[PDB]
Amino acid sequence: MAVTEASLLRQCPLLLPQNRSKTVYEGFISAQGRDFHLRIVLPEDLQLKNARLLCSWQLRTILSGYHRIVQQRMQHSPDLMSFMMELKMLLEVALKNRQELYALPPPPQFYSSLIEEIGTLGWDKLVYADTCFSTIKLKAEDASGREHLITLKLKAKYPAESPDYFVDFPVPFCASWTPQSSLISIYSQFLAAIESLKAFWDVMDEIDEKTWVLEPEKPPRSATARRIALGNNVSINIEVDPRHPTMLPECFFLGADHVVKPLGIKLSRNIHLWDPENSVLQNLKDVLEIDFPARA
Amino acid sequence: TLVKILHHLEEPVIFIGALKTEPQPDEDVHCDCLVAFGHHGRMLAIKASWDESGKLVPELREYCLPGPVLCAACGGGGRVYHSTPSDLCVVDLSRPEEGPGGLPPMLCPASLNICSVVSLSGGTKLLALSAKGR
Amino acid sequence: IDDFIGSGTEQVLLLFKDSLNSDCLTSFKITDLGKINYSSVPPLETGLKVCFSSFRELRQHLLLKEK
Repeated sequence: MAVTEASLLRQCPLLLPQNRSKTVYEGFISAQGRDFHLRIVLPEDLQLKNARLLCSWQLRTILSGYHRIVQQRMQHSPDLMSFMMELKMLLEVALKNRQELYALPPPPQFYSSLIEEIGTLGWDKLVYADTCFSTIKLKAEDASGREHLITLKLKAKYPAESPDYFVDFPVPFCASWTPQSSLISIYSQFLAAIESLKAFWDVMDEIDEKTWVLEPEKPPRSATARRIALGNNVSINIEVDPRHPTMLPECFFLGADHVVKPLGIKLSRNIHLWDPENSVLQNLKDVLEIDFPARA
Repeated sequence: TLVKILHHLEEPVIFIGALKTEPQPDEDVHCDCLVAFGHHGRMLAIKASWDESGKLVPELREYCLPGPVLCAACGGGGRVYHSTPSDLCVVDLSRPEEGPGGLPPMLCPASLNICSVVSLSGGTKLLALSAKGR
Repeated sequence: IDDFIGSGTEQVLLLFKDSLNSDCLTSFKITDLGKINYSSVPPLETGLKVCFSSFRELRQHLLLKEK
């Protein structure tokens, strides 16, 4: 309200006077679902130029970095109600600055639901869980027999917002996440992408097994670009468009200048012979018309 | 011939010391942090921030770590070994510093009065006194 | 009952019958009744710990409000 008979009660319901002459107030103050102990002592007259403001240390710790500010606000501000609105605003802003500090995971929502969901999945899939229970790494298999891993960083309120998924495979993983959604949904999408690329996985597994791939050493499945070595002091960097894996991957040569020119010219001449039915090695061996060295 | 008040943990004090956070041999290391401990489990941490305003601001934490802490000590490289009547646990301050307090046991029993000798010759070798008197 | 492995945690040692051999402490059985078992979960525990710390925090807040 306009007057501070009900306005103070509506804006600070948890702060209550002790004295007849409304000079000594004590009680809590609420901002971001936390009640903070507090008391405030005006003199006989409603003046704030000298007004004691005693706090809890739990609150002083948070107001660290604004002590001069709140002091200035006490001596500048006209009324107690206005000053307390300023103080609530400052507490909220300071906590939003120190939001890494106050958050945590709900005990009956988080540590309860997450384990029931992992039980729904299967205990053979989970490989790594952090002590903080933030990182969980999940395993998935292909019909060819390869393992592909997914990182998931869980927030405090996990099914509320989307969890942060760091998945390997090269395409932008488009994970449709509802609030009803859980780990099984993103794992079904994980298997969906893994099986949509059961083709790409054949290509890159062949390039890993047969050819001498140089510097994605122990290649993660994220690597769209594979550096195949042919000959000596020469290599080809093939970037597989994983939506069309059998399609021509954009590639150039690195090395000396006097050997790579014939390779590039011959690629430009035999580019039209690229068939999209055979393996990428079968296409490359007939296009560049040379056999690749196996672990020279 | 004055005395200054810093934080006032509500519960009693057990250990006061210091660490060298961000440890990226000598005995005296220039300690970056400051730590104290409670009994019922309140831990305090302090750091120099100089962030968000271009002036030095004290970054304080205050954690509520489990179990009645009976003893603790410091280890080289932003580590603290503390002890509860179930287990002997450890805390890593090396990463501003740390939001939540993550702590594993070392699968040793309730040791009171821990102390550390830093070898740096292998690994670190501490001396404990187990609650059973060993 | 003692720690013979030298891990820190106590283990139980059981010595089976002397009818086997006329030789001392043969046919032993060492166990912790957890993982350690010779012869001749962490995230769940941390979740319990965090939930207990939050419980104790609420108890503190509650007594404050009553005061």
